[PDB]
Amino acid sequence: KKGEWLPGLASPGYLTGSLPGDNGFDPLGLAEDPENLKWFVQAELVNGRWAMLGVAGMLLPEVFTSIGIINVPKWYDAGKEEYFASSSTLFVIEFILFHYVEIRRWQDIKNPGSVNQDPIFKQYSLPAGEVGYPGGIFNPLNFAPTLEAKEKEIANGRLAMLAFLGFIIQHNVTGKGPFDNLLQHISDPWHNTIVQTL
Amino acid sequence: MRDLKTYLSVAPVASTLWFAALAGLLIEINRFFPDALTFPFF
Amino acid sequence: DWMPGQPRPSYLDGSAPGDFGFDPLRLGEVPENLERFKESELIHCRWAMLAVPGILVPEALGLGNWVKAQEWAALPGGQATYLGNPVPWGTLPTILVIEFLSIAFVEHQRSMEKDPEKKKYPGGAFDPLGYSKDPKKFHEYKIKEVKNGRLALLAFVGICVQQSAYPGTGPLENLATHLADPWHNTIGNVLIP
Amino acid sequence: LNPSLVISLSTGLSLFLGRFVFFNFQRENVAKQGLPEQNGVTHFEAGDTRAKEYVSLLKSNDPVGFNIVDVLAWGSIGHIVAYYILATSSNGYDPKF
Amino acid sequence: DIAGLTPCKDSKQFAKREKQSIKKLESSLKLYAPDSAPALAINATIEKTKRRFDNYGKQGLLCGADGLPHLIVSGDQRHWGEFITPGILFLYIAGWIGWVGRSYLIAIRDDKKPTQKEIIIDVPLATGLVFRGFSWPIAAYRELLNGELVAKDV
Ligand code: CLA
Ligand code: CLA
Ligand code: CLA
Ligand code: CLA
Ligand SMILES: CC(/C=C/C=C(C)/C=C/[C@@]12O[C@]1(C)C[C@@H](O)CC2(C)C)=C\C=C\C=C(C)\C=C\C=C(C)\C=C\[C@@]12O[C@]1(C)C[C@@H](O)CC2(C)C
Ligand SMILES: CC1=C[C@H](O)CC(C)(C)[C@H]1/C=C/C(C)=C/C=C/C(C)=C/C=C/C=C(C)/C=C/C=C(C)/C=C/C1=C(C)C[C@H](O)CC1(C)C
Ligand SMILES: CC1=C(/C=C/C(C)=C/C=C/C(C)=C\C=C/C=C(C)/C=C/C=C(C)/C=C/C2=C(C)CCCC2(C)C)C(C)(C)CCC1
Repeated sequence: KKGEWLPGLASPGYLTGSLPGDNGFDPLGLAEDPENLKWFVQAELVNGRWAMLGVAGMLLPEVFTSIGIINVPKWYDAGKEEYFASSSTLFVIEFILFHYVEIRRWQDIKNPGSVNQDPIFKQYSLPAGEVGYPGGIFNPLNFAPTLEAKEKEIANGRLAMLAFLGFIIQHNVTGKGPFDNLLQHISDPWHNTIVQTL
Repeated sequence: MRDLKTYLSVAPVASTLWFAALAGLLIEINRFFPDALTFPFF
Repeated sequence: DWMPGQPRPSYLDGSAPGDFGFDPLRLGEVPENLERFKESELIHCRWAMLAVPGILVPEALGLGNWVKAQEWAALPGGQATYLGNPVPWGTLPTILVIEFLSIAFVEHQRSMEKDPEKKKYPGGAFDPLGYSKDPKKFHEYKIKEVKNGRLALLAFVGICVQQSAYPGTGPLENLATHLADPWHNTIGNVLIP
Repeated sequence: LNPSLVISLSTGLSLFLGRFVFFNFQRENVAKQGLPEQNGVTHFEAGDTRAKEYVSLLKSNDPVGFNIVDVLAWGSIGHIVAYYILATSSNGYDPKF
Repeated sequence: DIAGLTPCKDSKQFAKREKQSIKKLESSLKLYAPDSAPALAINATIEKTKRRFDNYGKQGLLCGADGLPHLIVSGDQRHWGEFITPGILFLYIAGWIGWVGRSYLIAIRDDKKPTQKEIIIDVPLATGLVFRGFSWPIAAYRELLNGELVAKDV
C-alpha cells in the first residue's frame, strides 16, 4: 500500500506510486495529464524548498533574539531597517542573479543534461542525475539521494509551505511575531485561540 | 421515488431551486453588508 | 549558441559571421528577407561603432555632452563651434542642405549595387591596406567586426536610455555619478523611484 | 533673402539631381510600374480615344532622354523647396528651448 | 483633486445631503407613538442612513458639486477598491461558472442520447464537477498550453 490520504477513497489511475510522496491525493483533477504532472512535481519541490528556507529563517531568529543572544528585528519589519545599501540596489542585484539561475533551471527542465557543463571552463561538468535532483557539486557531502530521503524532503517541504501560510495569516490578523503568538497561546490556552482573536 | 429524484432534476425545477438558493445568499449578504460601493478591505 | 540547450533555427546553421542561432521571431524565415537583414545589420552596427566615440571623446575633452553640443540649432542666432572655434558656415540651413546633398548622393550610390555580397563587403577602394588577402583571417575579421558592432549598438541604446533618465547629462557624468557612490547610485533609483 | 538667387539655386539643384542622380532609378521604376490597365489592356486598347500617350513631345535629343516633362516635374520640385525656404526664413517664427 | 473632485469628508454638499435626508425621515417619524413598531422601523432606517454616509466618508471616495460619490476607473492605485479588485473578483467567479459548464458539456457529449442529459441534469455528476472551478485559472492555462482548449480544425 503506497499510502492513502483517505483510507476509504480509491486511487486515481494517473498516480502510480512512482514519485516520492505519492499518497494518492488530487481530487480536483489537476494532473490527469502526464505533461501537467511533470511540470507540477517540479513546482512542488521548488516551492517547498523556498518555503523551508523562508520559514526557518523567519522563526529561528525570533527565539534566538527572544532568549537574549542577538538582537534581530521581526521578519515583517526587517525590510525597513537601513542596511549598507539601498533596498533598490539589493533588489536589482537579486533580479539579475535570479534571472541567470532560473533560466538555467528552465533549460534543464526542458531538456535534461543540456545545461550541465560549465560555460566558462570547458571541463567541470555535472554527472547525469535527474530533474528536480541535481547532485554533483550541488551535493558536496555526497549523501545518498535515496528513495527514503526524497519522501523526507517533500514532507518537510509541504509542512514548511503550511508554516508559511500560517505565519502570514497570523501576522495579518493578530499583529505580532509567531513566537509571541505561540507562547501567549501556550501558557493560558483555553482562552487563547483564533476565536478570541476574531 | 427514483422517478421523483429524476423529475426534481428536470430543467425548470433545477433552475428554480438554484436561483432561490442564490437569491437567499445574496439577500443575506446585503442584509449584513449594506450599501456597498467599494471593496473596503484591501 | 545564444542559449545553450535551445534548438537552433533550421535556416540558421552557424556559418554566417555572427550566427549564434538567435531569431525567436522567425523574421528571417524568408531568405530574401534575411539577405537584406544582414546588410541592414552591418549598416546599423557600423554607424553605431562610429558614433559612440563621437559621443564619448569630446565630453571626455573640455566640451559639452552629445545633447548639449546640438542645442544652438533651436535658437535663431545659432552658430556652431568645433574645438572651441566659431564655425564659419555654422548656421543651420546651410548645414541641413549640405548634409542632405552629400548623404543622398552616397546613399543612393550604395543602393545602386546588386552583387549581393558587395552590398555588405564591397572592398576595393574601401580596403586600402588589403586585409582581404586570405579567406580564413578574412572570416575571422568579419566575426570580430560584427561582434564589436553588436556591442556598440548595445552601448548606444544604453546612452539614449540613460539620457532620458537623467536629462541634461553625459555618459561620463553618469560613470562619475556611479563611481561616487556605487552601492547607492544605480538603476534601482530609476526603476523604483 | 535675395529671392531670385535662392530660387534659381534651388531649381538648378533639383534639376541637376533629377538629371544626374535619380534619372536611372526613376526610369526603372516607371518602366516596372507601366501604363494603367483596365481588364488586362491599357486604356487606349479598350477604346478610349483621349487616353493615348503623347509620343510626339516625349521624344528628346538629350543623350539620356530628359524631356519637357522631366524638366517640369523636377523644376517645380525646386520651386516648392525655394518658396518654403523663403517663407519660413522670413516668418519671424521662433520656438523655445 | 483628480478631475476636480474634492473628498466626501471635506465636502459640504455631501453633509447637506446627509442631514436633509435624515431629518426628512425624522419628520416622517414624529407620529404613531414614540415607541410603536413604525417608530422603531423609522429609527432603524435613520441609523442605517448614518452608517452609510459615515462609511462612504471612511473609504475615501470622491464627491463633485452634486454632493454625490463619483468613481475613478483609470487604474490609479488610490481607487482599486472602486473597480479593479471587484473586477478581479467578478472575472474569477464568471470564469468559474463558465468553466464548470464547459466541463459538464464535455463530460456528457459522448452519451448515446446527449440531449437527455441537457434537459434532465445529472446532479451527482455536476456535484463532482462544481469544485473544479476553484482552480479553473491554472487548469485553463495548462489547457491552453496543451493545445487542448481550442477545438482543432474548426
Ligand atoms: C500548520 C502549522 C501551524 C501551526 C503549528 C500553528 C500554530 C498556532 N497557530 Mg496557526 N495557522 C496556520 C498554521 C499553523 N498554526 C495556517 C496555515 C493558518 C491560516 C489559516 C493559521 C492561522 C492562524 C491564526 C489566525 C491564528 C493562529 C494561531 C496559532 C497558535 C494558537 C493555536 C491555534 O489557534 O491554532 C491555529 C488556528 C488555525 C485556524 C490554523 C489551524 C491549523 C490547521 C488545522 C493545520 C495544522 C494541523 C497540523 C497537521 C497539526 C499541527 C502540527 C503538529 C503535529 C506539530 C498556535 C501556536 C492563533 C494565535 O496565534 O493565537 C493568538 C491565531 O491567531 N493560526
Ligand atoms: C484607455 C487607456 C488606458 C489604459 C489601457 C490604462 C491602463 C492601465 N493604467 Mg492608466 N490612465 C489612463 C489611461 C489608461 N490606463 C489615463 C488617461 C490616465 C490619466 C488619469 C491614467 C492614469 C493612471 C495611473 C495614475 C495609473 C494607471 C495605471 C494603469 C494600469 C492599472 C491596471 C493594472 O495595474 O493592471 C492590472 C492589475 C492586476 C493586479 C493584474 C491582474 C489581472 C489578472 C491577471 C487578469 C484576470 C484574468 C482572469 C481572472 C485569470 C486569467 C485566466 C487565464 C489564464 C485564461 C493599467 C495597465 C496604474 C499603474 O501604473 O499600474 C501599476 C496607475 O498607477 N493609469
Ligand atoms: C536594426 C539592427 C539589426 C539588424 C537589422 C539585425 C539583423 C540580424 N541579426 Mg542582429 N543584433 C543587433 C541588431 C541588428 N540585427 C543588436 C543590437 C544585437 C545585440 C543585442 C544583435 C545581435 C545578434 C545576434 C547574436 C545574432 C543576430 C542575428 C541577426 C540576423 C538574423 C536575425 C533576424 O533576421 O532578425 C532581423 C532584425 C530585424 C527585423 C530588426 C528588428 C526590429 C524590431 C521590429 C524592433 C526591435 C525592438 C527593440 C527591442 C528596440 C529596443 C529599443 C529600446 C526601447 C530598448 C539578422 C540578419 C543572428 C544571426 O544569425 O546573425 C547572422 C544572430 O546570431 N543579431
Ligand atoms: C570593430 C571595427 C571594424 C572591424 C573589425 C572591421 C572589419 C572589416 N571591415 Mg569595416 N568599417 C568599420 C569598422 C570595422 N570594420 C567602420 C566603423 C566603418 C565605417 C562606418 C567601416 C566601413 C567599412 C567598409 C566600407 C568596408 C569595410 C570592410 C571590412 C572588412 C575588410 C577590412 C579588414 O579586414 O580590415 C580589418 C579591420 C581592422 C583591422 C579593424 C582595426 C581598425 C582600428 C579599430 C581603427 C581605429 C579606429 C579609430 C581609432 C576611430 C576613429 C577613426 C575615425 C575618425 C574614422 C573587415 C572584416 C571592407 C570589406 O568588407 O572588404 C571586402 C569594406 O569595403 N569596413
Ligand atoms: C514559497 C513559500 C514561502 C517562502 C518564504 C520566504 C522565502 C520567506 C522569506 C523571508 O523570510 C525571509 C527569509 C526574511 C524576512 O526578513 C523576509 C521574508 C521575505 C519574509 C510558501 C509557499 C506556500 C504554498 C502553499 C501554502 C501551497 C498550498 C497548496 C495547496 C493548499 C494545495 C492543495 C491541493 O492541490 C492539492 C495538493 C490537490 C488538489 O487536487 C486539491 C488542492 C486542495 C487544491
Ligand atoms: C542540499 C544538501 C546536500 C549537501 O551535500 C549536504 C547538505 C549541505 C546538508 C544539503 C543541505 C540540505 C538542506 C539545506 C536542508 C535543509 C532543510 C530545512 C531548512 C528544512 C526546514 C524545514 C522547516 C520546517 C518543516 C518548518 C516547520 C515550521 C512549523 C511547523 C512552524 C510552526 C508554527 C507556526 C506555523 C506558528 C506558531 O506561531 C509557531 C509554530 C507553532 C512553531
Ligand atoms: C538648354 C540646355 C541647357 C540649359 C538648361 C536650362 C537653363 C534648364 C532649366 C529649367 C528650369 C528653370 C525649369 C524650371 C521651372 C519649372 C517649373 C515647372 C516651376 C514651378 C513652380 C510651381 C509649379 C509652383 C509655384 C507656386 C505657386 C504658383 C503658388 C505659390 C508658391 C508655389 C511654389 C506653390 C544646358 C546648357 C544646361 C545643357 C544643354 C541644354
